[PDB]
Amino acid sequence: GKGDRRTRRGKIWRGTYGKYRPR
Amino acid sequence: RSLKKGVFVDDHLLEKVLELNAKGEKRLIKTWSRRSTIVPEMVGHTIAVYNGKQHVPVYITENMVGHKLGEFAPTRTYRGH
Amino acid sequence: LDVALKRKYYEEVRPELIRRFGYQNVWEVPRLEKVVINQGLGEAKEDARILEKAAQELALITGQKPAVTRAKKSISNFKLRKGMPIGLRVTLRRDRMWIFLEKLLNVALPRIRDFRGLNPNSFDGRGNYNLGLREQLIFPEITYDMVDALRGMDIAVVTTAETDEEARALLELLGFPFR
Amino acid sequence: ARIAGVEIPRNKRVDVALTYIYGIGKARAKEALEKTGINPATRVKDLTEAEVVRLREYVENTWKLEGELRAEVAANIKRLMDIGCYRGLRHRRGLPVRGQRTRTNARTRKGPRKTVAGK
Amino acid sequence: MKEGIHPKLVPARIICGCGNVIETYSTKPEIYVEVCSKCHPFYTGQQ
RNA sequence: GCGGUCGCCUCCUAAAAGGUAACGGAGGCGCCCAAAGGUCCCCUCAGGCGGGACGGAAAUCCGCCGGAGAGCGCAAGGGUA
RNA sequence: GGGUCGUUAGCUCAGUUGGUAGAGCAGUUGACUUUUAAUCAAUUGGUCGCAGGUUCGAAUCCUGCACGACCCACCA
RNA sequence: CGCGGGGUGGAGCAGCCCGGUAGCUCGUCGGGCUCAUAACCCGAAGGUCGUCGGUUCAAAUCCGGCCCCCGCAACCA
RNA sequence: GGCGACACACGUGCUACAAUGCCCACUACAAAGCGAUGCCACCCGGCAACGGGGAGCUAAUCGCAAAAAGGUGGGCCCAGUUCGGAUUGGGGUCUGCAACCCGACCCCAUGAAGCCGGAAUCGCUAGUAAUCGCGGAUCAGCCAUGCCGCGGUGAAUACG
Ligand SMILES: [Mg+2]
Ligand SMILES: [Mg+2]
Ligand SMILES: [Mg+2]
Ligand SMILES: [Mg+2]
Ligand SMILES: [Mg+2]
Ligand SMILES: [Mg+2]
Ligand SMILES: [Mg+2]
Ligand SMILES: [Mg+2]
Ligand SMILES: [Mg+2]
Ligand SMILES: [Mg+2]
Ligand SMILES: [Mg+2]
Ligand SMILES: [Mg+2]
Ligand SMILES: [Mg+2]
Ligand SMILES: [Mg+2]
Ligand SMILES: [Mg+2]
Ligand SMILES: [Mg+2]
Ligand SMILES: [Mg+2]
Ligand SMILES: [Mg+2]
Ligand SMILES: [Mg+2]
Ligand SMILES: [Mg+2]
Ligand SMILES: [Mg+2]
Ligand SMILES: [Mg+2]
Ligand SMILES: [Mg+2]
Ligand SMILES: [Mg+2]
Ligand SMILES: [Mg+2]
Ligand SMILES: [Mg+2]
Ligand SMILES: [Mg+2]
Repeated sequence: GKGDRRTRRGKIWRGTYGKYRPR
Repeated sequence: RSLKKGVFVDDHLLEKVLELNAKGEKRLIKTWSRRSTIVPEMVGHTIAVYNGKQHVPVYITENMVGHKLGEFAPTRTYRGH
Repeated sequence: LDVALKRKYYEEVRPELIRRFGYQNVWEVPRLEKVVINQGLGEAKEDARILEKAAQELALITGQKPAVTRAKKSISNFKLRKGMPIGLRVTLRRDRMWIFLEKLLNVALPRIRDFRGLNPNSFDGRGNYNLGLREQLIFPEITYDMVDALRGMDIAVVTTAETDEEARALLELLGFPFR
Repeated sequence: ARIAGVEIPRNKRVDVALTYIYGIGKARAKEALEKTGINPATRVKDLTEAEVVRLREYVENTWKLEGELRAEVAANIKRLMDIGCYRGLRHRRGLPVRGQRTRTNARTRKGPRKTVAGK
Repeated sequence: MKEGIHPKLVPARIICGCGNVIETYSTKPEIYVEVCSKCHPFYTGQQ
């Protein structure tokens, strides 16, 4: 869900980028 | 919460401690810098920290390694309800 | 009648114990009798038919059919009519003792989470030592697809050792992981 | 078969059944599955004791797991308290450690609510 | 042992993290060992 | 009168045989068991201390120690390993 | 001990072809309202004095025996 | 002195009688509806049973004592 | 230092309890506003935050940019479970004089409550509700899930 900072759907929510949402 | 290129310690006490570190003698110094780091080198002193109210003594060990100087000088009063 | 650890006792455990303490007589040297295993189960009381898996899987790991304890007095707090079965108690001796005791030391205690070693103080002062277990599946014969529910036991081991010192010596040198 | 402690996973996936080991999941899994070369999509019911020992051995040695690990996570705590440290009080008497807000819901760290009375 | 209905207790074979474990003599022969604290990871010979 | 009591067992009273009174001091019975019976063969307590998973004063297990303080269906006395 | 009678899935019951099985308040569901109701609308098998014995079949007849309610009597 | 019943959550009652678990109304606490309060609705909390022995495996429950409580009685003189 | 207290109590919201659903890969469609004190395409190292470098644009030019849902393919197989990410341990990034009180973010470990919510009670009549992103102001950074806005797909129902 949009609250897992460890997932794609999550990082999109926060607005941030990571290993699960690389730029 | 790190720094790393960094490791900031206010130089009010840092001078007094590095001077107490190699001193020959030690007693309790009273600082307002809780925003500091503590040690690697400060360990073994008594130091009076400040909560907003007064100056609390802190005996220092290595278990106190990086912990900013005021974790050991609490700002509250509780005792429950 | 062979049983490697039994052998290793006679050849190399016995003499180390003679050199270490020193003995007029061959008998004075500590020998190892009666490792008695006892499951206290309240775990099956009012339902006493839960028992016989825990009894059959006892005999599976020792190799001996256990007999059944019953109740000394009646104690109201947990149940305990003076009749009922509390658990199984199997007495092991002689080869059949060792055949289980080596399987204990090479398999069981390895298979415990942690296992930082056997507590050193369980010697009773007259030089026997007992301990206790929880998951019975630390044994080889227990597959965790045969477990209905977990229950442990208390293992007492008796020794002709007159003292606790020699008790630990005998057990250490039998390869008892210790502290 | 089984990983550190016991922790038998089974059926389902292998990568998945690994999370069910403590101190491990997702990341520490999918990578330690290539580092044994084992298929991640494998079904842990069926697979060769070959794959198991190379997996069971890799993991048990590599990083600290619950029997050892939980011991050590607790270990920082008794140190984080008993020193006199701030987080140690929030541990000692049991409130939220990292910042946040205690006027309203702590509920996880606080237990269930013990209500009393108004003005 | 008294004669009837009581497990066989026949010589067996078991394994470890390293190779085999000898003495055995168990009813329900041929079992398997995950780990040994004397083959010794996981305790003795420390790490 | 009102109250209490009214037969049976145990203990004291009772004065070292028996027996022995009072509206003298205290308690129990009006049953229970097809095993709690016959016999043959085994077995020996309570308790305390140490030990030992969930077991805590007390469940179970293991040691030493324990001559009877336990048990004997129920009251007391005698008796009894 | 006689005589009548029972005897009923949660409770009350209501059932003597040899078939099923309920009818009421209950319980849950679901409409209604506010509140309390009151009305409405939905159910597994639950092998029904007890084992026996009658037959094509017996909740469901016959002897048995446990029981209950009732009523008669009698008590050295 | 005498015979009878009783002492249980703050109040008032059950439960004891037939050992094993404590219930009912009100009060009270949190919430609800209301501008608001009551009424009402949804939730909850709260006691070792006068006390002290004993009995039992287990005592509010059975037994003894004591402490209160209520009731009856105290006649011929 | 506090405004951040925590036995508790109400209000507004976010994420949810899963299979019209979650995870991964690939491919596609917006509007609006911001920005050469700044927005950083692009190369490098970094798992990543980010750090390097560095090109362009006072901007219908160049940058924030990625739109998300969806679309396709694959996995999960009804599990407190690949649901859900609360809490906690540890390791670092950056802003800043400084991150203990008390910051935002990345990764590793941890994986909590929760199986559609009692009495009650809210919004919405159409490009509305639901649901999906995105921008901006304030601002060093940020506790924004806020508020002001923007398009994306797109219901149900009104007897009375
Ligand atoms: Mg998830
Ligand atoms: Mg959603
Ligand atoms: Mg001995
Ligand atoms: Mg915070
Ligand atoms: Mg009279
Ligand atoms: Mg009279
Ligand atoms: Mg006499
Ligand atoms: Mg005489
Ligand atoms: Mg007899
Ligand atoms: Mg004893
Ligand atoms: Mg003891
Ligand atoms: Mg006696
Ligand atoms: Mg006697
Ligand atoms: Mg009681
Ligand atoms: Mg109220
Ligand atoms: Mg008269
Ligand atoms: Mg402040
Ligand atoms: Mg404020
Ligand atoms: Mg706070
Ligand atoms: Mg919010
Ligand atoms: Mg790279
Ligand atoms: Mg132009
Ligand atoms: Mg952006
Ligand atoms: Mg749960
Ligand atoms: Mg809700
Ligand atoms: Mg309108
Ligand atoms: Mg926004």
